[PDB]
Amino acid sequence: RTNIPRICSKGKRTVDLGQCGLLGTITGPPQCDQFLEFSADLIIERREGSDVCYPGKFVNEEALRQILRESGGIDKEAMGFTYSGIRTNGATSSCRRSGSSFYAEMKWLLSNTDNAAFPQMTKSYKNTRKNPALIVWGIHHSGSTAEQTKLYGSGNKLVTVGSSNYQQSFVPSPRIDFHWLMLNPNDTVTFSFNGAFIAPDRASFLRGKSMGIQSGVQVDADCEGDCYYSGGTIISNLPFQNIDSRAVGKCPRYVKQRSLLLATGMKNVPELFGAIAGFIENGWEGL
Amino acid sequence: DIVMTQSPVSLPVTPGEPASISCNSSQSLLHSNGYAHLDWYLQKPGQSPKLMIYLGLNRAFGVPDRFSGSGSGTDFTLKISRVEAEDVGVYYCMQALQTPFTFGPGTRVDIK
Amino acid sequence: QVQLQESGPGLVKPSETLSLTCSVSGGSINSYYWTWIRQPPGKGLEWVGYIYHSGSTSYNPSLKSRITISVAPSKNHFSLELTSMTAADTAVYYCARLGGHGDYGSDYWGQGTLVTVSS
Amino acid sequence: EFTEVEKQIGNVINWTRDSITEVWSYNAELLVAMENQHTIDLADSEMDKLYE
Amino acid sequence: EFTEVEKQIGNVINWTRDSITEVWSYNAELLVAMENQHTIDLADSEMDKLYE
Amino acid sequence: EFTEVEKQIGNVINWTRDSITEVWSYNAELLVAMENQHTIDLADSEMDKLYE
Ligand SMILES: *[C@@H]1O[C@H](CO)[C@@H](O)[C@H](O)[C@H]1NC(C)=O
Ligand SMILES: *[C@@H]1O[C@H](CO)[C@@H](O)[C@H](O)[C@H]1NC(C)=O
Ligand SMILES: *[C@@H]1O[C@H](CO)[C@@H](O)[C@H](O)[C@H]1NC(C)=O
Repeated sequence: RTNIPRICSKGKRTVDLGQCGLLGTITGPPQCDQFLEFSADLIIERREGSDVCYPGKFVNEEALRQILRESGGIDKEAMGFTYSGIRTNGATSSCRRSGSSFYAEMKWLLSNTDNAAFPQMTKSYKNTRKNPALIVWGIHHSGSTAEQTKLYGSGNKLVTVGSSNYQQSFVPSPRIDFHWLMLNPNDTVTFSFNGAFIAPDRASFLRGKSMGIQSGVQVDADCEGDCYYSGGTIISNLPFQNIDSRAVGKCPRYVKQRSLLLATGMKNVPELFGAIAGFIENGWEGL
Repeated sequence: DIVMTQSPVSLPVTPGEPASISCNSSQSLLHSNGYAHLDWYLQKPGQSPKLMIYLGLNRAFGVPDRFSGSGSGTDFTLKISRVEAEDVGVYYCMQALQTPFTFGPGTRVDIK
Repeated sequence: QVQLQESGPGLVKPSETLSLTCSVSGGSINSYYWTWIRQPPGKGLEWVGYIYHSGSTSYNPSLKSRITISVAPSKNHFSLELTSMTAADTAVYYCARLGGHGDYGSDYWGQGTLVTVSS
Repeated sequence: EFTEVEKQIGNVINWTRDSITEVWSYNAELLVAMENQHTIDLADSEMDKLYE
Repeated sequence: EFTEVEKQIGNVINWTRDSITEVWSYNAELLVAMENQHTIDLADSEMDKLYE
Repeated sequence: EFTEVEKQIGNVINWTRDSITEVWSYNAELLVAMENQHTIDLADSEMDKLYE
C-alpha cells in the first residue's frame, strides 16, 4: 500500500515531455522543439501536454499513442520533398516560436498568390532501411469556403494516399486532421493531391523497445524501479497491490483487499495435527 | 537492363505545327501505383536538360501549355500543339522504374 | 531551391584517377538520391549511378568497379572518383538529383564540367 | 487518463479489467488462506514429529 | 440481447466472457474439491486427536 | 494472423489474452504445487497408517 510519490527510474533513459504531448513529437509544435529526435526508455506524459498547437485532432490517436509509447524514441529521416510552383512557407498566429510559424516537421502548402491555382502534384518515398516507417500527413479543413478558395484556388480538392496495403482518399469539408500510416520496408507511398495538404517533410523511424507512463509527479534518479502508476512509483517484491489497477510495467497485480496477511509465523497460544493448541497447554515466551 | 528506343531520329519543325515525339520501352513501366515511371528531358545546345513532362502525362513547372505528354503501358508519346523557335534541341526520354537507368538515343529536333 | 554547382580538373592524363566535386547550395545532403549523369560529346546521356545520403549506392553495370561515388563527412559536399580513365571515356560530366526517385515534378541539374583525356 | 477513448471500447476494457481484478482478488484470498492453513498444519506436524 | 451489437466487438465480448467462464468454473471446481478433501481431513484429524 | 486487424482492438485482444495467460499460468503453478504437496502428504499418511 505504500508508494513512492516520485518517479525514481535511474539506469534508464528518461525524458520528461512536460508541455509537449506524446503525439507532438512527430508533428513538431513549438512546445516539442527539443523532443523531435528523442531517445528514451521511459516517455512520461503530462496533463497539460497538448499534441497540437493549431486546432485539430488525429485519426486513430490512441493506436498512434500505443505505438509511440513502446517505440523507444523516434529517429527522423528527411523524405526529400521539395516543391516547385507552390508556397511552402505557410504560417499561423496560433503557433509561435518567435513569430508566426508552423510545424517544424511538416510543411503547409499554399498557392503562389491568392485565388490563383494549385497544380496537381504527386510525390513518393521509398523506405531504404529495414525498419517500418511512421509516415503521417495532414488534411486542412478550412473554416470557410472563401478561405479555402483564397488558400488553394477555386475548385474541389482531392487528396489520396496509396501504398502496398494502405489506400484511401480524403476531401476537405469547409481544423487540421492528421492521418498516419504504417509503411513496410521497400514500399512506396504516393501523395497525390490538388489542394489542402499538410505535406510531410521528415519520416519517423522507430528506435526499439520501451514503455510509457502517464503521471503527474516529478522525476527522480535514485531507485531501481520497474512499474510506475499515475501517481508515483510502486516497487516491491510482493505479488499483490491495492494502489491502482492501471499501473504499467512489472509490478504487483491489483486486488481489492487492502491487507492480506500471510502467516509466516506459527500458531500463537499466549498465557490440525493436535500438538499446537492441543495436549500442549500454552506457548513459551523465553525461547 | 532496360533499353530505350524512340521514333523518329530527327524530326524537323517549321515555326507553327502540331508535332509528335514518341518514345517506346522494352518493358511496361508501371510502378506500384505512382502512375507510369517515365520522364521527358529537353536539352538546349551547350546547356543542361530540364524537366518538361514527368510521369508520362503531367506538366512540370515552367513548362508552357503547348507541351502535352501522353501514353500508357509501353507506348509513350509527347505532343506539341504549337512550335516556336525555343523548342529546338535534343529530346531524351528516361525510365525511372528499376535499376539500371538508361536514356534514349536522342531526338535531334532541327528546323525547316 | 536546391542549387547545384560542380568543379574539377580539365586536363587529365590517361590511366589516371579522376576526381570531381559538386557542392550544393540552398540545402544539404541529408535525403534523396544524387545522380552523376554522363554525356560524351555528340552522344546520349548515360546514367552511371546514384548515391543515397546514408551511403547506399547502385552503380552502373556497364561501368562496374571503376567509379567510387562517396559523400563527404560535411553534409554539403559529395563527389565522384573514377579509376582507370580512358580516352574513349571523354565526356561532359553533369551533377543532378533527378525527379523520378521521389518528388516527381522537381529536379535540379548542374552546369556541366569539361574533362579531357590527352597527353 | 487525460483524453477519453471511445465509450464502448472503454466500457469493454473496464469490464475486462474489473473481471480480471475479481479473479486476482479471489485467487489472492484463496492463496493467502491456503498457505496460512498449510503453515499452521506444518508447524503442528513438526511439533508432533519431534514429540513422537 | 434485443438489438445486435457490432459483430467484431460482439465476438470479442463473447470470447472474453467465455474465457472468464472457464476460469471461474475451474476455480470453483478447485475450491469445492479442495474443501471436500479438507473437511474429511479435518474430521479425521479431530477423531485422531480425540483418540490419542 | 495474415491480414492485420485494427490496431486498438488488436491491442485489446492481446492485453486480454496476456491477462488470461497470466491467470492460467498462475493457476497451473499453484495446481501443480498443491497436488504435489498433497501426493507427498498422502504417501506419508499411508506409511503412517501401515506403521500404526
Ligand atoms: C473506466 O474506468 C475508469 C475508472 O477506473 C473511469 O475513470 C473511466 O471513465 C472508465 N471509462 C469509461 C469509458 O467510462
Ligand atoms: C454472443 O453469444 C450469445 C450467446 O450467449 C449469442 O446469442 C450472440 O449472438 C453472440 N454474439 C455474436 C455477435 O455472435
Ligand atoms: C498481438 O500479438 C501478436 C503476437 O502474439 C502480434 O503478432 C500482433 O501484432 C499483436 N497485435 C497488434 C495489434 O500489435
